[PDB]
Amino acid sequence: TSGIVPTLQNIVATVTLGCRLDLKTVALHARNAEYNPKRFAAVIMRIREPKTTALIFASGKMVVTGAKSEDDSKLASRKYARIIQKIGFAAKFTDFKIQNIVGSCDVKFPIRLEGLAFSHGTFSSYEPELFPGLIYRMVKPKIVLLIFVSGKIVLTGAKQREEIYQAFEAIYPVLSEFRKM
Amino acid sequence: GYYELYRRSTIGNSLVDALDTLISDGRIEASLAMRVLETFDKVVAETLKDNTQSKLTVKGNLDTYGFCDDVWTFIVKNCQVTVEQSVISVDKLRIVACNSKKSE
Amino acid sequence: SFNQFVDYTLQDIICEDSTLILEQLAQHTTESDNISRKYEISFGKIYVTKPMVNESDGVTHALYPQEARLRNLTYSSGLFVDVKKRTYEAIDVPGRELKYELIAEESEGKVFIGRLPIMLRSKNCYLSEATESDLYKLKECP
Amino acid sequence: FNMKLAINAKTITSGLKYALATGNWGERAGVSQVLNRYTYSS
Amino acid sequence: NAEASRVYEIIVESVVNEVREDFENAGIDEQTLQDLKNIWQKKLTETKVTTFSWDYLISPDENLMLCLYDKVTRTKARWKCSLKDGVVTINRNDYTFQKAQVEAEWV
Amino acid sequence: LRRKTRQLKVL
Amino acid sequence: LIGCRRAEVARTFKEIQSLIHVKTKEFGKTLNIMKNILRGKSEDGFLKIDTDNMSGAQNLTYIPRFCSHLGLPMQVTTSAEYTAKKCKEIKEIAGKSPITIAVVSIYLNILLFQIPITAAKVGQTLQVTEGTIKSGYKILYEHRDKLVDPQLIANGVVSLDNLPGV
Repeated sequence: TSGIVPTLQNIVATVTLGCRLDLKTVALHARNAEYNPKRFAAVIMRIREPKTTALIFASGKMVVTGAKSEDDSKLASRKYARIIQKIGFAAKFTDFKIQNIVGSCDVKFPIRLEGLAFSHGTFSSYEPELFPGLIYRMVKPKIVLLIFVSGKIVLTGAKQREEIYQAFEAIYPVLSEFRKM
Repeated sequence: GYYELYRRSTIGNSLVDALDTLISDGRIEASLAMRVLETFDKVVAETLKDNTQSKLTVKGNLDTYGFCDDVWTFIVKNCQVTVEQSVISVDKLRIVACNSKKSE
Repeated sequence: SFNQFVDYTLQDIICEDSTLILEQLAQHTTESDNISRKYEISFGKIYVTKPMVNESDGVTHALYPQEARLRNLTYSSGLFVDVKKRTYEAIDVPGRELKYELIAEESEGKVFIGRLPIMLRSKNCYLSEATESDLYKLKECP
Repeated sequence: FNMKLAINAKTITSGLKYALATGNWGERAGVSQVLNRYTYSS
Repeated sequence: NAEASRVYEIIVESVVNEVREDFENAGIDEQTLQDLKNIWQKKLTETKVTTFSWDYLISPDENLMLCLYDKVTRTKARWKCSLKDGVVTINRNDYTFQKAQVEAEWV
Repeated sequence: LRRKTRQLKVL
Repeated sequence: LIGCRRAEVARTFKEIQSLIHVKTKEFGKTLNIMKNILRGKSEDGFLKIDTDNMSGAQNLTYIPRFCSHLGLPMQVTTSAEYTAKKCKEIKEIAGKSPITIAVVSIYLNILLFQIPITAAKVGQTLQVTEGTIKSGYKILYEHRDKLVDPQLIANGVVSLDNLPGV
């Protein structure tokens, strides 16, 4: 087994508000709303106490990033929807699906990355000139993993806890055999 | 044309408070008022960057920030600024800025 | 003949077709793009190295004719020329004669142009300055 | 514009190498022959 | 501040030197100018700022500042704000700057 | 339609 | 790049970028896709043992080329190859790019052999920042005993006191 559970750092979720939105008015009236229509086709609104960032699109869609837990993302999306109610749009909270759940952990031992790349070559792609980390792509579950020489592991691409977790204790036995001194 | 901010400044609101009396007295027309405000904005756009030599830097904590219609709005509070040194403590400060690209 | 060709004829061949001028027409639909660009690439002095070989892994070392005979290599030396890039521009006013000026992009700068095979015991070869004991050291017959 | 791709050194290198390895003086045969090494006088 | 004094002086002189031809095109009398001078001087003196010689929604005697931004780049919490060609009216005192770098951290 | 670029024989 | 890696003759990304004006992000994407489909073709067709040919680091193969570019003698090159081989054991620089590892090992052996080449000249030749080379030499100064070839200091051609301190 593994003595450490990974902790999450960012959860990306989508919401459909179910109505067309005028980004000009919501940029003029909401507090932290930044609309540069020729830098991005959405207005960027972020709020303090859940520390999330919303990307309000004109078609009523939504992307909420920066949340630490799924309940925190749900609460943040609720608060953004409540902002759109308080501004005067009929934006009903319809659906809420979390797409990307990235989590980090530290295995507390250095890893021999070239040996891991040579052994599991069908899953690993090591190019230390471009990026100083190893891209491990588990086939089951489909969680892309960033392995580093300091033992820091970045687990990326989950839809819930019950893929990233068993991704971590599926990668722990094949990381224990690659230890430096 | 150029950007339109400076009526919110002291000279600008003082100028419109001066000109509304002559509007009431009929001494200035509406088109004349619009073009005198436009030329005042052009004048304060041109002379504010050439024959002045002071500097100001602002450090603090921003509460509300916004960017719509190519203007940047800030509300920074508990902020202290430096002139050219002499330091000034501001409980709440508002920043309105416009892009360097020429309008129209 | 080879010493004459290396010492003098190579520079004469370089200087015969040294300047390569490309003129880019304005092709201006509007008068805002009424500029014509004249790009010039000019070859200058030519340089020759001592005989040498570059291997697979990119290491370049001095090649001696004994090794070149054994390893089936070519006893050649590199040729390097000086290239100065000239960029000329002028305002494309129709009827008026164009007067080009530099935009100060006069970058110059030896560039490798190929390997000239070196005839043995010529002035470029290592065996010209070699003594009898040096020839014996290089496993060359005096 | 890449300066290295402009000058193809393989042109000059392969031209000299081909015209010296094979006697065809172009792109006249028998110009370059394998040196005789049966005797010194040969 | 004598600097803000002379900046406002050249503001009012440039305005009264540009508007006179517009007043001649409009056809109003010269007396529509020195009255503007005197009311301008008295309102700037009565402002008492500078001396002279003559739940998340956006909704004078306020510390605000009007300017022009050159570039505003942003990191996780910090805010680079490169500001130029603006006026300041904090604490009922007027200031002028050439450049103004503004750093504020976002909570 | 006109040729954008051409070779100039230096003289 | 795949062909260079296959023949044990691998160049780096900066070399091929010096030839081909290729954008690095999509270059890496293209290389990853080509590696995936090449492994798929190897599994479908004839199978090939990699035996460290598609290796990401390959830092032993960059030492002779860079030493040739700097005009170094052979024994500096073999000492640099031995140093870069033993740099894998050091965990403080195990995450560095193989280019920088090779450059700092080469510069360490340049200082070891009193080769009169400054770090600025090495940085100008190989475009590793002089700050990066200096930091790598500083962080390799603590591990002087393991990196330097023992038989070289045994035969007295080099000595460990020649390296300037930090």
